[PDB]
Amino acid sequence: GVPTYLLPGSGQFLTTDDHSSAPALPCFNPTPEMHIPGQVRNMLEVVQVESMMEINNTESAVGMERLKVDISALTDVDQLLFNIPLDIQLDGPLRNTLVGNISRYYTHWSGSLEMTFMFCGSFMAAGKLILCYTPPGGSCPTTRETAMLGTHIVWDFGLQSSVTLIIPWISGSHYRMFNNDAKSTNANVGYVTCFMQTNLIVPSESSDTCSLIGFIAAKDDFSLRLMRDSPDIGQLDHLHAAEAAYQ
Amino acid sequence: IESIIKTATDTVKSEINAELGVVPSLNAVETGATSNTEPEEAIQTRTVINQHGVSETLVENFLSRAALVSKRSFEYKDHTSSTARADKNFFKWTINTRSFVQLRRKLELFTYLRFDAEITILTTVAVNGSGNNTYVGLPDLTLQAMFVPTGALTPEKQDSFHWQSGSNASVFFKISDPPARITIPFMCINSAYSVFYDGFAGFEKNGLYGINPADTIGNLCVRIVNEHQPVGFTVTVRVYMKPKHIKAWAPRPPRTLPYMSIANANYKGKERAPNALSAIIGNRDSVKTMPHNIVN
Amino acid sequence: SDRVLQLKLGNSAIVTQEAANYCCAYGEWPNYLPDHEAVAIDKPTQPETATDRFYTLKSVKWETGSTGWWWKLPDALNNIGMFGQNVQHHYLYRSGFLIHVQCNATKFHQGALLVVAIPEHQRGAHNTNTSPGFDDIMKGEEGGTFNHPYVLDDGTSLACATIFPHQWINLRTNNSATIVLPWMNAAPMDFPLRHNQWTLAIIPVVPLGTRTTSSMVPITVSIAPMCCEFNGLRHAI
Amino acid sequence: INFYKDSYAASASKQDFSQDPSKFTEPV
Amino acid sequence: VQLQESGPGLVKPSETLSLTCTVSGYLISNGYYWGWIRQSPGKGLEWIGSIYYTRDTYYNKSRITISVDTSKKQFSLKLYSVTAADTAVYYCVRHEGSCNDGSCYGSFVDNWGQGTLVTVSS
Amino acid sequence: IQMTQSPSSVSASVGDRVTLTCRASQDISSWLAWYQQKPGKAPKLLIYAASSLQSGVPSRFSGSGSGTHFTLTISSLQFATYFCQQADSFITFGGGTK
Repeated sequence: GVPTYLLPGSGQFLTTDDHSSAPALPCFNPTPEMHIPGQVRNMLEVVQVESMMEINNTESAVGMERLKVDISALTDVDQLLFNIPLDIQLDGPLRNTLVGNISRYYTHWSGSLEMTFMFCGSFMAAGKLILCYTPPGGSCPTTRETAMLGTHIVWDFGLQSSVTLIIPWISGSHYRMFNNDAKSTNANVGYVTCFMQTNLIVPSESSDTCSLIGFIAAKDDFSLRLMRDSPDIGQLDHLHAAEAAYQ
Repeated sequence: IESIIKTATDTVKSEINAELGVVPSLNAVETGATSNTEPEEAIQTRTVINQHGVSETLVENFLSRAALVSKRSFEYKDHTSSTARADKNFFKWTINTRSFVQLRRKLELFTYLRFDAEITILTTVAVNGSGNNTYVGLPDLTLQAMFVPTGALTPEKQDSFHWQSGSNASVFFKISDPPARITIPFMCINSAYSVFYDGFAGFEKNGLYGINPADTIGNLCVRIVNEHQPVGFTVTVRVYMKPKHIKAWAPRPPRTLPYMSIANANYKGKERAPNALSAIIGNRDSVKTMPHNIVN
Repeated sequence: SDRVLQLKLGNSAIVTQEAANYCCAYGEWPNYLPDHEAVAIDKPTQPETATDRFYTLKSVKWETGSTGWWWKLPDALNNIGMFGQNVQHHYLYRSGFLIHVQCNATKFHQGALLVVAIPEHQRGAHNTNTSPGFDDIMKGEEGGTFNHPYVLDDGTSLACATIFPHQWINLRTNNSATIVLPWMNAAPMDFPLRHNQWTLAIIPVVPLGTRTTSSMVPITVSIAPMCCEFNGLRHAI
Repeated sequence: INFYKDSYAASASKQDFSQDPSKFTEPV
Repeated sequence: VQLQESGPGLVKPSETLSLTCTVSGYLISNGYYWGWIRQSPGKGLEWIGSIYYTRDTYYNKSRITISVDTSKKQFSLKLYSVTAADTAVYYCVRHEGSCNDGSCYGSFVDNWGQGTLVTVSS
Repeated sequence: IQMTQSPSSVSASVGDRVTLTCRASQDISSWLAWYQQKPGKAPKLLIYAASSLQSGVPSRFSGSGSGTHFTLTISSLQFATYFCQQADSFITFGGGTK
């Protein structure tokens, strides 16, 4: 025989272990693998796909009214349209996205995100917007002069009805963690605001209010770490017809 | 473009750009494509060698974690009274992943899955103080878990002669032992399990929409091989399933509203602002308000 | 250049002035079931240009109270053309389903339709524990309509519906969406009368609007099987 | 470390680093 | 299944209204919220409260403190400060519901038990 | 929700088609159960989900559609208090009889 030593942690069932187990069905031949389109090998392939965000997550907006930001012609210059809290891993406009849903399965994240905004007004409607991103320090800017000081993009509604504001990776550490629905130094991402650069000028036959849908994806730089239990799902009891599975 | 990728991608130094006719920030969402813009083309960047790996987000890392699939207790008493039907020192269970919302919602991010499941049975026992308050001890009971392929006649009782397990895969394990662990192969008539089925099982009109009989792995019967003792016990059996050698196709949106049933994809939605039907994201004051922003 | 597109399938043809660079589902074009993937050892029929010819469903009116519309494939075209005849007379099929959604409106109109194709869109009933029925799921060529398009009528988000093969119809930029689909099934062939491979959903995200006389705005959908083949060959039913 | 005859009983494979994202980011 | 309850019926001036109910056919640790429904002459079939085996305790009036004990396969309630309005029949039920969020839906009383006429006198 | 199950205490002959109606304040879904409390004993669930029968129940009953009206039909009379529970928000047990 071989003299064997039993270490601590023997017999324990670690749900994240990687060992070979006993074949219950011997000499089983699995079905030949055909080619099915759309194979996913990495979950960081599907965070790089744009997905609408609910910037209009208010009470008055119900259903699909929460997925667009109605902008209107204004009579005062330099006017704020909306803002987006960049909380990627806590409840907010970025919670129900693809990057947000996949990210709420992990604790740490890195890399840079891209915000895309499509204009859904008439062809005869013109305008200019400025999308700003201010790094985590300080309050959210309320006037355009203080918001222009961060990385922004000026966007002119033309044939290309979509612009890309990129939120660059600006952090001291390599990663950012969730740690709470909190305002912490190693958790905050900053703010995204939208002001009127000039205005929304629109003729009389076109509709006076023009919506704006925003999308959000991840770059190739994105990364996720320290997988966890997603809080977006949870049960307090057994689902219906679960007892029928035992009979 | 396969392009084996082991870590995240690096950035390069950017300079002042004024070229006209080429616009990287403008794109077309109308086309059903993602913006092909780098961080170099939008802002002025620096050279950054990124050493962040991408292994924790692999699909086999994302899915191969032993999740609870069933939890059922049964009495180890002597069942003389005509009750506790189908649960008299044994139980059966049709293997399904749609019973605990964690593994269910995780597996329902893909349209088709192909994996070799690895089962683990964890058993605990507890004395009954039904007519007393006396703890006499905990016995070393052997259990038998017989894997009956679906559509095959399962044992109707625990004394029945259907437990002899001629060809049925069976396992015996004591409660004091480490949890019993086996592997079920990819036993589907197709090349991948159908997590979602957009059809009816049989040719007859009423055929249980959404349930594919091919997706069902089988039937798991668990009894206590021992004969009953003078006293009664309650045996809780937890089953854990860990997918192995996973292949996944056609990703899907994750489930938002709470699950209603194990059979179907019905929805009701919560009552208040988070995860309701009217409101999926919690409400805020207005579009130009910050839920919690620093003020010093 | 990338806005003028012509699709010639059989004797049918479509010419578009405002296109949006037609997409391919998962970067895949349909094929013909190679010899290694085939399991049914029987000579299939491959009726080309009899099927594979751009059948057009009945238009739907876009309004303000409209939530969305869906058609299941091949359930929508199981009774039209020679495709429907081959589907009836045969037990198995395998097809491609090139899709074209037309929607036109003037330069004073605003709107947006998310034209998405969901594979295996198993939908659930609202506010009940009972499963959907046959006449609830099987609507045929008239299709159905979303009553809760916010959650795509399955509990899963619409915001994340851009993970599926999709296109947009933004009235200011384009007036057509073209999506090419592969077979996309775990089986090499499937019984067409019970199972649906795809589900074309057209959800108006931004509602149609104009301060003009507000004339009727229909939405027309043209389905075209691609590389469709059949096995079986028993009586009609 | 696999000592079983059936190949499906091996441990999990954590070496598939060949992801292609253009299936979804550029579906043309 | 079989639901049998037992307690004091005609003797309860103002003290806690303790009342227990032993479950027979079903294991009380598998689901199926277990609660109390009293058919008072004053109102008629009022629902007192229920509890899940995870000790979830959804209540109606919040002074009842329903509890559970799967060891002896039984659950109890305790009406505090009973004054002549709590004279009822006090059925002991299980009901297939889903209180997954802090509010229940579709809670149908499949098994009912038998009454325990509780009298608040003296 | 307050279920006003009571038009009256209706009396019928043997072999009739007695019909009970249950009105709801809210526009609840098909969440509705009909109970039968024979005098001297506990109630019993006749039909749930507003249209679904039970195991071990006489097949002389039926249910209505969703919403607010919520009728109940007995095809043959061959006697008990019939109750109406909404079970949408909680247990309510609208009082009523036959």
